[PDB]
Amino acid sequence: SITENTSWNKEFSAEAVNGVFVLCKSSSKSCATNDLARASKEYLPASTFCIPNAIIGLETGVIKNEHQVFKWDGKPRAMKQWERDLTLRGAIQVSAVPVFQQIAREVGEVRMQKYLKKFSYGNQNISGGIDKFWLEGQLRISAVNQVEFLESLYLNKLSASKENQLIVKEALVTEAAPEYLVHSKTGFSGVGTESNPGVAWWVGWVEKETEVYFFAFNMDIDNESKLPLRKSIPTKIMESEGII
Amino acid sequence: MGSITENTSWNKEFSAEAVNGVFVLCKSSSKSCATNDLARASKEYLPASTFCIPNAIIGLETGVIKNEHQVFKWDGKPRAMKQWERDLTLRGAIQVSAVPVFQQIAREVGEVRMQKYLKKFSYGNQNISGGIDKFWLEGQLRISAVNQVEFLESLYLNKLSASKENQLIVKEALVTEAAPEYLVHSKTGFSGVGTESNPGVAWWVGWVEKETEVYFFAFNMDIDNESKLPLRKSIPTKIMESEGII
Ligand SMILES: *C(=O)[C@@H](NC(=O)[C@H](N)c1ccccc1)[C@@H]1N[C@@H](C(=O)O)C(C)(C)S1
Ligand SMILES: *C(=O)[C@@H](NC(=O)[C@H](N)c1ccccc1)[C@@H]1N[C@@H](C(=O)O)C(C)(C)S1
Repeated sequence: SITENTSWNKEFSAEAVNGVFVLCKSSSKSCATNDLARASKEYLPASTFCIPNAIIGLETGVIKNEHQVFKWDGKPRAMKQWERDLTLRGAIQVSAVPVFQQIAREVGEVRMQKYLKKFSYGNQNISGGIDKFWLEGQLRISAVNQVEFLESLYLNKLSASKENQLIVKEALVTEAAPEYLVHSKTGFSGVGTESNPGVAWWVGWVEKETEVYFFAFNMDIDNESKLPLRKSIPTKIMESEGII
Repeated sequence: MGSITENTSWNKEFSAEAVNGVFVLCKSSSKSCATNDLARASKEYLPASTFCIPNAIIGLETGVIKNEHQVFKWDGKPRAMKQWERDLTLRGAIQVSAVPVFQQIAREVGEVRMQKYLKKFSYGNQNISGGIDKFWLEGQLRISAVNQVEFLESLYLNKLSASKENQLIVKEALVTEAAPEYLVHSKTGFSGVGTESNPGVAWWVGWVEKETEVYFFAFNMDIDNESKLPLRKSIPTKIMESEGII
């Protein structure tokens, strides 16, 4: 069940952004959103994919453990912040595509397909190349599906060891206050064009007091300068709901 | 750890605030440690609330605490601090130092088991006399800054005699600051103000994961006035900043 909250629209109008935000208290039974249609519309996950990719890496033993260091070979990578040795959290935090690309090759198509089917992860379409299907391929997932997936990870109810789920959850912490903890992950596919814009994501959950909130945001983006709105619009919405 | 080295330069921030105390900082890759004062680094003090860390691990491991999603329900009967009068998750109890919560956990663990696990953890003098529900607050239990960093390293590496899953549960509960380049896990403690002649102690212990390095730390200081309590974070923090760690 998803309900439309009219007042959340103000935040998108301000910035002239087309997107959606989905927010759920306690569980994904009752969610609220600014747009019913766009909530269940599926988009390329881009780097929000790090999350199932990491779980599957651990599960398959491609990632040996919590403390493994992904060594840089010294060959050029597409961003300078990727040009260094990285732990798992480091790689998640800076969206180190090359690291996740090598994890995906090692997992292979067959296991990758099996796990996204196990995880009900979006359209579960991994075609287009094993090291790029989440970046430019045909894989697609909605804000609503993201919240369900993160809810299952929160409850240790994904098909993976509780241990591997805990390791990933800790790698995902992005903000810690006495009153609450935020785990979240960004994604950005690219600019595309004006006639066909890329998509930008922010997804995660907030543990506050004894309560938990799951969120997922995306928006059309045709200019990298618009990128901060992927955090600032949903932060505004949560700040105004007293969640952060 | 494998080695320790005195660096008296760190006495700077202590003198500046008229404070007697110690900071112990170790680099996990090199296994080597530095401190402003070797002597005080080895001296043993009441853990106070830093003891929440083994207490929570022992609670999980004996099954007294069910899991991280366990809620510790407030009965409603007034408690010693307003922030304790609310339901609390494990993290919640750790974060505000909810004494009565850990007292109940200790009571259900019991003396025999508590004794056992402090032996496994090599936790300080392992002395739990004084009542199973206050030995860490007003009893005979003492631990040093050095012992504290060794115990943390073990927790970090999942080497304590407890399940990896239970160690992970507590490790997450301990996160107190997050940033893209580093994660801090830590826990404070404060025994009380004691006296000008017999001061109390305040602690800040923890670890920082930055790039591919991990730094373990333990701070303690004498305290005879609550006005000085924020020093237990501001001094170690200035030192880790000057070392480029946070
Ligand atoms: C995940 O979303 C990654 N994005 C991509 O791989 C895109 N192909 C890309 C877009 C822009 C620049 C480089 C690659 C990472 N996400 C971006 C972000 O979160 O801002 C990134 C720049 C860190 S790469
Ligand atoms: C852990 O350190 C706890 N401290 C105590 O229970 C002391 N016995 C105490 C000292 C002074 C006043 C009241 C109790 C908790 N941590 C303290 C703190 O961090 O300030 C506390 C006072 C919140 S209780």
